[PDB]
Amino acid sequence: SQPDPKPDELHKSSKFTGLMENMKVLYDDNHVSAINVKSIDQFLYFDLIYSIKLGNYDNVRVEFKNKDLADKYKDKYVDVFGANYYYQCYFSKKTNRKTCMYGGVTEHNGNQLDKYRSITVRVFEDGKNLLSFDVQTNKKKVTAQELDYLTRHYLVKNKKLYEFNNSPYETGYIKFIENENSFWYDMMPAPGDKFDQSKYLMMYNDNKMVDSKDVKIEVYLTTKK
Amino acid sequence: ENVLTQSPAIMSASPGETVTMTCRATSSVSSTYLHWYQQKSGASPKLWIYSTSNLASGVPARFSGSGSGTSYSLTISSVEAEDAATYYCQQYINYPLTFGGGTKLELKRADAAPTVSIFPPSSEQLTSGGASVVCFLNNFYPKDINVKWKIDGSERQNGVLNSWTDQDSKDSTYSMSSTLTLTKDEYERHNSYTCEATHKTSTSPIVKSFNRNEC
Amino acid sequence: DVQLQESGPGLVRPSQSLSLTCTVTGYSLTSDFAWNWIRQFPGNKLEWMGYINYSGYTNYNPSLKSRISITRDTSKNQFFLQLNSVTTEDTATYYCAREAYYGRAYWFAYWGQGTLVTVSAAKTTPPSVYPLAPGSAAQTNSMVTLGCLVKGYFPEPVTVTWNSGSLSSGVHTFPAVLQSDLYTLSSSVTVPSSPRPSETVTCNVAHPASSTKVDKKIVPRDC
Repeated sequence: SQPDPKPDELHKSSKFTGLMENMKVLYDDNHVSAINVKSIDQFLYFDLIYSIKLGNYDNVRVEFKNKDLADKYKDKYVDVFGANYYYQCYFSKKTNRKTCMYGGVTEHNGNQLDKYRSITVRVFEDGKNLLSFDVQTNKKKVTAQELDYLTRHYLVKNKKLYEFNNSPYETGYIKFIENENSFWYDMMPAPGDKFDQSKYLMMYNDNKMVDSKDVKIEVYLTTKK
Repeated sequence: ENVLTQSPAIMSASPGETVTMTCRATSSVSSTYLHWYQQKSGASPKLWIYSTSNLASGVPARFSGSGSGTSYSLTISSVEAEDAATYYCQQYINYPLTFGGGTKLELKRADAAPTVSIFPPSSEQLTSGGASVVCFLNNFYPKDINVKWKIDGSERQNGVLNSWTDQDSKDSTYSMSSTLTLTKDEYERHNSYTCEATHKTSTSPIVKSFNRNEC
Repeated sequence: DVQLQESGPGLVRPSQSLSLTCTVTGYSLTSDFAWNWIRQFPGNKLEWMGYINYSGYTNYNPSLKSRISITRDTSKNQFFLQLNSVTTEDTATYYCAREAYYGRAYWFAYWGQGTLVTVSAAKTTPPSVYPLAPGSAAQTNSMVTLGCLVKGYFPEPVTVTWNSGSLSSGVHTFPAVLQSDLYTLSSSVTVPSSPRPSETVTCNVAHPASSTKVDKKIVPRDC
């Protein structure tokens, strides 16, 4: 298990003097969804490129924490599911528009359901069971990235989580609990005058997985005094 | 793919001199993924610096590495003779993983004129046909020497094979060897044979008589 | 500690394959790191071939993906390389290396001795070995120069020493050179006049391809 965030102070949506659209748009409707595909190229050793087909791209570059992963997954029919940016995203092809991502790859064959587990989410503004709801995958081991995107693409779309200017909420995180192992992510931007999408999303780059069932979700919030 | 480019190929140095080689990448790496390997001749390479600046196990801190973007350097402060070698930068990240084409490092010394000899075809080769005359030009700084072949005096020649040794180890020096191969369908009927070299170390070309005077 | 052992047939014929082995020691092939084949050509340029990784996973230099196989026997703990449709532009020294890493930083820590591979259509040939004494220049200085010729073999390598390699002192071996499909190679030694023809001198050539042990005493020529 990874220890809670009080010795790991969070970010504050106000001590970010950038803009909040640079965040809400990563957890807005658009994303990289794809089923059963094999990397067709590789630019950097920790990368794979997928040709797959809304509006500004088509070839996806997936980035991992390791030189491995790229291996493993290079040439496997997989699913790809994560956030994705274009701003700070270049890469060459060898296959005589471009989007980028991190992690988000699970193996397709032998991971499907019928049958589509719903994971419940408990939201805690201030510290109070102030909302809930479920998200739904259709697969055995799911990427936390994938999970987190969902939980987010709800909150935003109903409880203003992300605005453009700053945030309603001071801090906020998303905890993931399996049986003997829990862990969290910080929903809040890097402190300063402007915010790095690639830096941020680079948290996933490890490709962390849960398991459709054994997993609950807890989203903790606070407000700006 | 991302070719890596080394300047210069070779570089002489006197022991104590401090020097620098370069590594120009296309594309452009971060300093972390930029390594140098050292290879002494007849041997595998070996890591020297990784992540550009970082020395490996038991390399004297005469060695250092600066570089960034697409320009990287390898520096040796006081340069001992045990430093003679070829050096290869190497980028990761890119796929394919790349090496630059060596910078060879040779030591400077005080000139030395050669130390030449010349030989007979030996009974064997003689009995087996062919007759081959050999010339040995040993230990002579700098790299450069000029071997010219004479028979019955004034006469060119085809049928000759040179091969230079790499800068020798103690003797920071050089040797070469030229070979005149030919047939008993000849050797027998000429008598006078010489090779003759021309180093800066002398004004008169160096010579070596030989007319039937050995088996 | 982690050593790396190459091996293979010293010579392949144009178009055959080229299976090579790396035998690992001191470290298990399956605990970590990649395991790479790198070959270096004449003129020294180093080309990466590709690695079988820590979990049996590959990645190849795309300049060859198609003719390239890197496989492993975890139970003899060694890895291998297969090379198709070899052409002479494949003559080279082959190293196998395992890596080390800090962060996103991967490099090659350990390397194998190497392993020459001539790619050629030439009659394997046993060398002709000759003795070389001077006319009689034991007249000039303290040391005199005598040598050993080894004309006409193939392929490389041959290996030589003097007095069964009991004298390096003042030897000088030369790269051989290529006589239309055969190699000829010279070597020098120089010892004081006094030693010789008293103290004994004897060259010992070796061409493994044609399984040729051969020693040669340079008995001096009185004429």
